[PDB]
Amino acid sequence: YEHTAVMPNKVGIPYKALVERPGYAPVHLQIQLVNTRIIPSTNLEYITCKYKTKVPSPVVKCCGATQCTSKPHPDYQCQVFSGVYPFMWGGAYCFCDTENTQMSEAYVERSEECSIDHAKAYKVHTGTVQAMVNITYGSVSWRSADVYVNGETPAKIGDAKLIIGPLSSAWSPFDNKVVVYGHEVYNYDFPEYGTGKAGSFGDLQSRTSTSNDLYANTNLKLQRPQAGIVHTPFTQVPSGFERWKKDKGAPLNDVAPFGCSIALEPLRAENCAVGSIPISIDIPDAAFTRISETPTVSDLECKITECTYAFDFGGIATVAYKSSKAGNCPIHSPSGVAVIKENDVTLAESGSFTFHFSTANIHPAFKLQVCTSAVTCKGDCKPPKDHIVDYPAQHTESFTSAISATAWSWIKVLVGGTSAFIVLGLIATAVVALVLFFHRH
Amino acid sequence: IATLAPEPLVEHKHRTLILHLHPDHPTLLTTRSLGSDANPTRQWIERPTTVN
Ligand SMILES: *[C@@H]1O[C@H](CO)[C@@H](O)[C@H](O)[C@H]1NC(C)=O
Ligand SMILES: *[C@@H]1O[C@H](CO)[C@@H](O)[C@H](O)[C@H]1NC(C)=O
Repeated sequence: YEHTAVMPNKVGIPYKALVERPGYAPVHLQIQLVNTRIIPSTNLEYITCKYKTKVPSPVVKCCGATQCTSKPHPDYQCQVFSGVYPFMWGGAYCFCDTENTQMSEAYVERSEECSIDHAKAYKVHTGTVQAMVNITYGSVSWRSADVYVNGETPAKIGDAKLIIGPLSSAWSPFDNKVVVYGHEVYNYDFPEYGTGKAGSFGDLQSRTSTSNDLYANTNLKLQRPQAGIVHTPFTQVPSGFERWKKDKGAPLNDVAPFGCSIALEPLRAENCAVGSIPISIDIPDAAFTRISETPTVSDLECKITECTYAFDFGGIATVAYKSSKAGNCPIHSPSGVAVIKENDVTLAESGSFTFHFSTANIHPAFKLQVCTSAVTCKGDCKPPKDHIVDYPAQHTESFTSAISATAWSWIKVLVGGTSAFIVLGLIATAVVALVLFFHRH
Repeated sequence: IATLAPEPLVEHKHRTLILHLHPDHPTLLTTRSLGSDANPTRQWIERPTTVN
């Protein structure tokens, strides 16, 4: 048999159903989703790091003047300073007064820290989504399997076919431009190759970690070596990595909505609790059992013994059952009004057992099916007196949950009063319209 | 090796959480809702402060 459903893309909440293929006992299905791995296809655009400016040795040609070519180097400068009198230890280093050459070659290249740290910039695409799922059916124990989230992939979890249809919403935390740094990512636009703004982010732009081309753009300028001391004084803007670290934004993982955590080595956002998932699970037929074998259960009476609409299962109730023979039953409420803690109850004759449940409505009306039977029970729940707790919401709230059955009475009597007053008017207009107009005649 | 700021003194009121913080060193506190709107909040705390 095939069972299809839909499920909250929630991370700790189990999803409980009963498959019902007729003529067999209902069989209890549990799906638990333990991570949500949304894997975006990415391409590394360029990497970046602190620059380092290598100033090769200057050329000091004494009398006369050399000229220097534009050798291909990132952000290369070479300027000849005429009128130099470089004055070293043990003599000045040149025999001319003026008309001497100080060539002042400067050149900028990737620092060695780039090997260990680098804010590599990607370009995010739609990619694929997958998840690790945990199933429990019948008396078979827990069976876990990773699964591609797309309808077109069998993903055989054990002995059953699980097809997980494409995620209801296509939201992704990542925009098209992302930059990964260390253990985190940033939803930052990056001035891409060769558009480097000369001082904020893209001072260096290296196509890969070990690339021979480097689009330095750092606004290197060279100055006159003062007072005849040999050196190549170079003035230029500080590193873009400096200012990007200082004025770094909040990391995406600290801003990503829907409780989305981020991991790195696939650049994946986990535990991303958006929308819902369709499910289509084709269970083995062998796990079923003929209804004629199944016990009859009858004269069911369930009473809520104490409930309080807490997140955790803060309602206890009791069901008095009478039985045909020893055996197992699944108990789940077919409707979202309650979630039942207990998967299965394996049951003797003529007895009264207790089940825990969680709910937020202030008069729950669960219709709970024990062993292909039915029983409906309701009662008051009270506010569970803690304010903030750390257990996520086991139940799903619906709008018609908070109305306290006097407020329900109050709005009912109010709406009835308006409607009946207008109806009284309508009847009065009709009866005067006829008794007084047409009967006098 | 990094430092651990003293664990915040935490106490609850109705739908609000109130952290008394006593940073010995300047400390970064980030908060983010897990709903549709992240509503991030990121501030550095130098002196002992309370925050709601
Ligand atoms: C499946 O759920 C059970 C519930 O106790 C848990 O012990 C088990 O670790 C889960 N599977 C995986 C792969 O974590
Ligand atoms: C909320 O913050 C304000 C401003 O700092 C403060 O006056 C107030 O005491 C805080 N809340 C509580 C419950 O104290």
